[PDB]
Amino acid sequence: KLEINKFNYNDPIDGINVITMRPPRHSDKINKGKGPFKAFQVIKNIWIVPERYNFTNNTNDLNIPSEPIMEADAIYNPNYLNTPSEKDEFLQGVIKVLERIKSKPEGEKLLELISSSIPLPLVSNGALTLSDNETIAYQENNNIVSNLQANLVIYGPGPDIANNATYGLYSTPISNGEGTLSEVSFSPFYLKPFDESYGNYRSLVNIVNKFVKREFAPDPASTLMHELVHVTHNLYGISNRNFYYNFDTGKIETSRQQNSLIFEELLTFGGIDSKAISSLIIKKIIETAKNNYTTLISERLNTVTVENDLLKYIKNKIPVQGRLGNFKLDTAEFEKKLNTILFVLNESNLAQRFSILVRKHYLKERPIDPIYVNILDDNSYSTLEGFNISSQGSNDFQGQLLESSYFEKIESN
Ligand SMILES: [Zn+2]
Repeated sequence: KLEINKFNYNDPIDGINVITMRPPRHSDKINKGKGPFKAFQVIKNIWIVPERYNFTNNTNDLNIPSEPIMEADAIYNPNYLNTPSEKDEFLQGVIKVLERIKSKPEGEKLLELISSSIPLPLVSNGALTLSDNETIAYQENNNIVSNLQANLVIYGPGPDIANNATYGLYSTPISNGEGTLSEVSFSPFYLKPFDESYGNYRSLVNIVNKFVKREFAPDPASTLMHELVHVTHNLYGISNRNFYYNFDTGKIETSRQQNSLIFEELLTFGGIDSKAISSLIIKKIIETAKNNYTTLISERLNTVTVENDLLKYIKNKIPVQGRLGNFKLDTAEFEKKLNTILFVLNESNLAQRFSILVRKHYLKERPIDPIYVNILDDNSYSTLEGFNISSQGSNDFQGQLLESSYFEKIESN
């Protein structure tokens, strides 16, 4: 069954699970000369790179922004994650969060799905053949030693050290059914609190009604699972980032409006706000994906004349019927898989299965200053229960209360 590879940051290069990786975005001018970076294969096709994410236009500068800040709850420190000790701490934190995710069946299945769901390769000489959309390069002394399969690369945070995000490598495959390698910027130790109503906390005696809004920290396993849901959409080539859902009208629009949310985020977060999506929207989303997949099967998959391992992996990813050269989409099985990855797989549903508290709405009503927490201390955070450790009396979400001693205040200027 699925195993997570353990590592220390100082483990030696072996060309199997420990490499020096050339950035996937190395050809962009902003990334000239960067890397390579030490990288660790935690699960087949999933790599951890203990470096700050600085490889896109909006992440290239790790300093305090030179323009009006995006988020009032951001925290900046260009020096975070530049020492070997911080890199090992980060590596251990990501491994621990992954072990937590794997500890329940829904999380194990999500990780297995990311591991196995390679992007649809290009065809060369009749064979599915790998590209940089499905691999990372092991670079040593300005030579490429090998190209190793990768569906996901997990880095540390970008400029805001308490933010988390997912980036698909190629922008047509992210949305046309092919799929694309994804990069995630993740912060296991710097967390953004949220408000939720709750009644089991120390309260002044003169307050009659105890059930009120209280501050909580998120479980970073929920935060990572949220990004892993984006990754799954990216690997299936079904991402929905140009569409906005307008809460006032219940319709999809192609530009941001007054009371709207990016549809990709509405679905990925889930919860109450996805329960009243119209049947029209759902049918359109399914038809778009079906049409994209039907086109890829006829125009690409049916040009394959060579049965290799990549074809086996693709048949496991994409439900098809028929024989070589004459495949067809297995409509019923495709619809079932698509509806799972779009409408069942989401942060709110996963959190319920892990007894993790998440906020009610993707958009927060007010910013709360980020905190630091050392999740490597098993007395604060365990792989089996997160912060909500029963033997310490912290089950039923109590361990996520922000007043808990392990949530440490950060002073920012
Ligand atoms: Zn998101």
